[PDB]
This record gives sequence, structure tokens and C-alpha cells, in this order.
Amino acid sequence: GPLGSPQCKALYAYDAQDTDELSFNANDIIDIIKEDPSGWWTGRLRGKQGLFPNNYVTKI
Ligand SMILES: NCCCCCCCCN
Repeated sequence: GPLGSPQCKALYAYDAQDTDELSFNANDIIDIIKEDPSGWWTGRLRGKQGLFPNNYVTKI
């Protein structure tokens, strides 16, 4: 593609609340794998994959 694969930048830190969730720090860059319509997106960051709330991030 002309652009990289989709990413977003965390606006706020998120601490996973379940085993299927992803934790990250504010300003972390997350690779987006899936964008569920609920806003629970699937991301990868530093050797972790998991669900995270999209209201904590901004697409870049
Ligand atoms: N712990 C996250 C639960 C929220 C539900 C995520 C939706 C996944 C749908 N495959």
C-alpha cells in the first residue's frame, strides 16, 4: 500500500481489565488489526495483542 498499515496513538493510558484486552501508555503507537463496530478494537503493541477501547486513541 501507499501508506503503512493502520495505527493509532493512545491519548490516555489503558490498563487491560480482562485477559483478552491490551494495555498501553499514553502516546504509545498501536498497530490496528481489527476495528469492531463496538469500538473494542484489536491492536498489537510490543509483543502483545488484545482488545482496547477506541475512545482512548486517535487514528494516525
Ligand atoms: N474484555 C473485552 C470484552 C469486550 C468485547 C469485545 C468484542 C470482541 C468481538 N469479537
